[PDB]
Amino acid sequence: FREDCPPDREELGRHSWAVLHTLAAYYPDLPTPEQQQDMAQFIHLFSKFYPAEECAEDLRKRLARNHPDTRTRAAFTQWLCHLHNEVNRKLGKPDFDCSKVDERWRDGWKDGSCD
Amino acid sequence: FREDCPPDREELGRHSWAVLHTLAAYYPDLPTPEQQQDMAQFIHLFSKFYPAEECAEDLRKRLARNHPDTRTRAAFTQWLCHLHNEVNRKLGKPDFDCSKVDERWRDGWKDGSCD
Ligand SMILES: Cc1cc2nc3c(=O)[nH]c(=O)nc-3n(C[C@H](O)[C@H](O)[C@H](O)COP(=O)(O)OP(=O)(O)OC[C@H]3O[C@@H](n4cnc5c(N)ncnc54)[C@H](O)[C@@H]3O)c2cc1C
Ligand SMILES: Cc1cc2nc3c(=O)[nH]c(=O)nc-3n(C[C@H](O)[C@H](O)[C@H](O)COP(=O)(O)OP(=O)(O)OC[C@H]3O[C@@H](n4cnc5c(N)ncnc54)[C@H](O)[C@@H]3O)c2cc1C
Ligand code: NA
Ligand code: NA
Repeated sequence: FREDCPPDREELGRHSWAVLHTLAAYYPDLPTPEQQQDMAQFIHLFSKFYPAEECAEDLRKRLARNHPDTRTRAAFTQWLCHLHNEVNRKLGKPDFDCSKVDERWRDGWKDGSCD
Repeated sequence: FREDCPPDREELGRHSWAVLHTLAAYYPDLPTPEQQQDMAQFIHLFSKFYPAEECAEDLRKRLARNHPDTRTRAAFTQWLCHLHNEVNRKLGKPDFDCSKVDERWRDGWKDGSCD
């Protein structure tokens, strides 16, 4: 009932993916070498500080197995979608369809249901 | 009505402050020099990538005037609260009472209304 309270593991995850997917959606289609490096470092630093040491450590192992592809907006948005799907799978959640990431996180559904 | 849609400026801000205030709340009381540097860089990289170039640029100017104090959890949580209050003030919102940051973003209100 109270709005207004510290977020739990789930509520923080939901905020975090919204922040992550949204930053990804507006990342350049042709980023400079510096921007590519800055985004890889950003994702790295995010995994260092994400609290709940059960979620961050799993995440750092996952990122060690699978480095952020920050080459282009296309590559980075799909990479992040596939990353997020590994966590969905681990938690018994269904795969999100990565072809929809632009509609979900930038443009809105092509049927206009976000209008 | 649809849940489920790309976040607007306001919804993204609300997610972003929740992510920022929550990362701050669990930052060490005695962070290593490396962690202090990693958090300052984290905040910097966040302002580089925050989308909507009207909000990010204002933010980068604000951070140029006012460097993240990442010395301790106490210092960093209060600094971030004061940062957020500058944005509240700019938008005609009232000041949030920074003594409440722990209750709001870590522990819950001492009256137990988050229980
Ligand atoms: C980096 C990270 C690591 C985490 N690790 C763990 C963990 O180890 N264990 C744990 O219990 N929880 C972890 N969480 C929390 C967890 O992933 C969820 O956020 C939480 O369980 C709530 O799930 P949900 O059903 O609300 O949807 P979420 O998984 O929060 O997703 C939010 C929304 O994003 C959209 N979406 C779903 N998948 C994708 C995708 N692949 N690409 C783009 N958009 C998508 C859907 O619209 C969905 O409603 C983590 C969260 C973060 C951001
Ligand atoms: C880095 C950043 C920069 C932004 N810059 C702009 C901008 O230039 N122009 C613009 O129109 N919008 C900007 N926004 C969006 C804006 O700050 C708000 O997020 C949005 O207007 C929604 O406001 P709100 O009333 O939902 O509460 P928000 O400001 O989103 O706050 C969310 C919650 O945090 C708590 N809170 C409020 N203040 C503090 C505090 N000082 N310390 C700790 N907790 C607090 C309150 O419980 C509040 O309900 C920015 C957001 C981010 C994160
Ligand atoms: Na998930
Ligand atoms: Na604000």
